[PDB]
Amino acid sequence: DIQMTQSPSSLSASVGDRVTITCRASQSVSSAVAWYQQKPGKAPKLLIYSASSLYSGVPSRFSGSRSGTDFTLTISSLQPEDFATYYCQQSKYDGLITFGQGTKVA
Amino acid sequence: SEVQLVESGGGLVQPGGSLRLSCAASGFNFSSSYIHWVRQAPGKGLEWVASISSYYGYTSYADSVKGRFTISADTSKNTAYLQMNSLRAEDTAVYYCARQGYYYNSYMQGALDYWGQGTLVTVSS
Amino acid sequence: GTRVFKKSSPNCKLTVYLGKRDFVDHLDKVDPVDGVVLVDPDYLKDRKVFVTLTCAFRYGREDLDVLGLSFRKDLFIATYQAFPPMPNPPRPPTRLQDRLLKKLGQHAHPFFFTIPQNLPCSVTLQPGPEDTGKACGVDFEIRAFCAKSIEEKSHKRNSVRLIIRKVQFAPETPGPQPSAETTRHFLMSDRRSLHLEASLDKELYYHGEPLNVNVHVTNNSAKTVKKIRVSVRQYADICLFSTAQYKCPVAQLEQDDQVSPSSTFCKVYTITPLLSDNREKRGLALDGQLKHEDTNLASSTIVKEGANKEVLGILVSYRVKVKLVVSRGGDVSVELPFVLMHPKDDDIVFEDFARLRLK
Repeated sequence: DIQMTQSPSSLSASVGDRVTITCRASQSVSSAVAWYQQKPGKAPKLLIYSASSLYSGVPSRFSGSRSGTDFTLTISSLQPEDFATYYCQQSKYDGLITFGQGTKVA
Repeated sequence: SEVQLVESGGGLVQPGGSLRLSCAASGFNFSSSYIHWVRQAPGKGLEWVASISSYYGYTSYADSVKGRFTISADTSKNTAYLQMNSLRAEDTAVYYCARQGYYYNSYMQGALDYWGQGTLVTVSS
Repeated sequence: GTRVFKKSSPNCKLTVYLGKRDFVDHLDKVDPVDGVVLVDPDYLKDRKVFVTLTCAFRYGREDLDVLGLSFRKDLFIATYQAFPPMPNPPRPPTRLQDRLLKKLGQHAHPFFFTIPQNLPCSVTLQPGPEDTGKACGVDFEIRAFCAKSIEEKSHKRNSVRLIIRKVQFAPETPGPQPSAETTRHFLMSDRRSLHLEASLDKELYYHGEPLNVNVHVTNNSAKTVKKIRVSVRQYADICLFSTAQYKCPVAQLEQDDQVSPSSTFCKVYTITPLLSDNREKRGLALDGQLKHEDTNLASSTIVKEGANKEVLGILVSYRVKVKLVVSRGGDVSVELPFVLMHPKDDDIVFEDFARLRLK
């Protein structure tokens, strides 16, 4: 399957800071990624899709951007809601899905 | 109305046994949307398992579960089953049921809009 | 890798992508329309990109005037809308539509259609020059246009219109040989007669598939046959607000055999009903406009049921007719009905929707 990599797998920023998380692709992915935010012991909620489009229930602070084969998430202002683990997902095909290792945003 | 995706049926089984994970769905027609089962080992990142589409009958599985898992969609009960066989220690993850989203403002491609509550499947002696 | 057909409206702000221009009917199911419509600016965002499919009977004119063309008779119409996308789609997008939405941005919206099998196969007819008739046919048209509502004033400049062909296919059923015998007695024969036999090898044939006709002849009268004849003349009828019974002999062959009195003769003859042999209007029926060569002879129409076919388009039927040119006194002939029908990862290549031709 497609190998999808996230880096770095551990971070720490204070409330009100700006944070960046990068997920890399080993193969050409046509902007078909989406990020999930998993609170501890809960179902991973959706954050953004299509690598740039926002989704309901998510403040406008999250904004991903596709800069080529790589992928990246931005958080304009960190809040207590953002303490979670973030998962980058590749969906180039229909029935095939792959996730990254995830990053623990303390 | 809201799509209350919910799953149940997982239990405890020694390795090499069998179990049938159930995913009850509501609020949407089963045919029009894919179903993906995504597992999560304790203290590890998520991992895809398998997928099925009722309308097309197009099944696919992850490499590690290529011949061990079986996913089947029963449209009559509006549910999709995952019948697992030859379980081993690594399959002790919690398993989710997920449904792809089709449109919010675009064509989110594999976004897994709605997730179930997750069922724990312990495999130990 | 795989081909994809696209056509752009003159106002390039809207475009349509399709997987195949021709759709096959299996007599019990029609493969769906699996297109996707793209609009880069959303066209001011206060409009909904409707994509309408219509199947309408035609008669009289293609000039857009009123004399006769008033018979534009939509036998089927659907109004799938794309943006907003409506609650849930009718079945998930096919893999082709997904790859199309991958190769394109977020500004592309799928659209899905299904055609009930009762509808007529796409066929059109052009009368001979100038055989007192008018152009007519049953065309399938996709009109993807952006508007605030369905009944808004649709216009060509901002609406893309493309034509689909609904060809028919049926299995090669091993039916009984379509025999056709006749016995001709003569006034002066004193109980003698000309015998004659014929039979096709198969009952159903595909486009371009040669037809084999058996022949058996035994002569008892004192009259010798000079030559024989074979033809596959087409029977086309305009059953809606017309009575034009076109009878063009689309394909014919001549072969000169002779059989004297008290002689018997059997043989097999090969014929090929083919459009490209005679690309002339000739007052015959086509499966598509004869301006382009991707068309063949109109597939024979199955009556099916559902109030027959009188208001459901024009019918075409084929049959091999053979006859004997006896010396002096007769032109004994035969008829052998049959039916004719259409025979039936990497990135994507954008083929154009232009129906290529030679002109």
